[PDB]
Amino acid sequence: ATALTNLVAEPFAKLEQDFGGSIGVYAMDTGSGATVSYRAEERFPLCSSFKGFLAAAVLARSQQQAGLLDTPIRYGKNALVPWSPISEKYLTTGMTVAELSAAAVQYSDNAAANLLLKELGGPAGLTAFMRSIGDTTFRLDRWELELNSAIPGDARDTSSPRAVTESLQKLTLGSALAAPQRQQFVDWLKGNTTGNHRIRAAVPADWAVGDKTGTCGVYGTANDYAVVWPTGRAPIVLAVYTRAPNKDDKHSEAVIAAAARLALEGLG
Ligand SMILES: [Cl-]
Repeated sequence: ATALTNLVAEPFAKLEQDFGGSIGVYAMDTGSGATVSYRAEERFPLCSSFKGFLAAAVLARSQQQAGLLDTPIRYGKNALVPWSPISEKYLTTGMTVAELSAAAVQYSDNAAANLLLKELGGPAGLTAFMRSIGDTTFRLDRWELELNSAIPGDARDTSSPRAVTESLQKLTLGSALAAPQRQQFVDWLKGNTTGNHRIRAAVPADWAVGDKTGTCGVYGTANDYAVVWPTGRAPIVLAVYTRAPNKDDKHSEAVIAAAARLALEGLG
């Protein structure tokens, strides 16, 4: 007999009640193949969370462009937008593609992400990379900061929890990338600094976690995805996305962590 998904679902719905919006969750145990799925195929805005996949797409390009990663990008003030703490620091020198990638992933640097998007042929270039690995859901249409608008009903700049998790698995654990590039992606995710109150908060401290967050700043819209390695066990991949109907509904990191805990504990 199969899982009673109504029972697996119940506590996510209770969390939604107090939150005042929608929570989307997909979690996959790579050992057993067990999953937890709550609104997993609904669309949610990516916000900054596209930056993980951006870095993967950059790594993919580097496979065909030797020394791309150590190439300096030297930019002018037009590259700069708010929430770009690392790229702002290096305006007077420039940053290598690798540095930009790490900044986009680990500090969620906006300008760094726009610079790398330009390298890939814009939002459509990143979407094309995601199509190349079989992700038909992911869509990045706009740049920083407009991609964060998170307007209800807008499908631009969204994906699903399930597609995010599936794509993350392919890129971090599967062989979609060459092994050095795969390990570089994993290391960048592992060194994220912005995720300590989201999925990481649900995970025992001594288990390795790599994640990427997003916070649109409106419509209760915020998220995190991660790969989790429990010691001596097969890794877990999961995604937790929120949105809410009013512009002024607050996002909640606590809700994200609680949804992550519920997902992780429901596996098997
Ligand atoms: Cl400029």
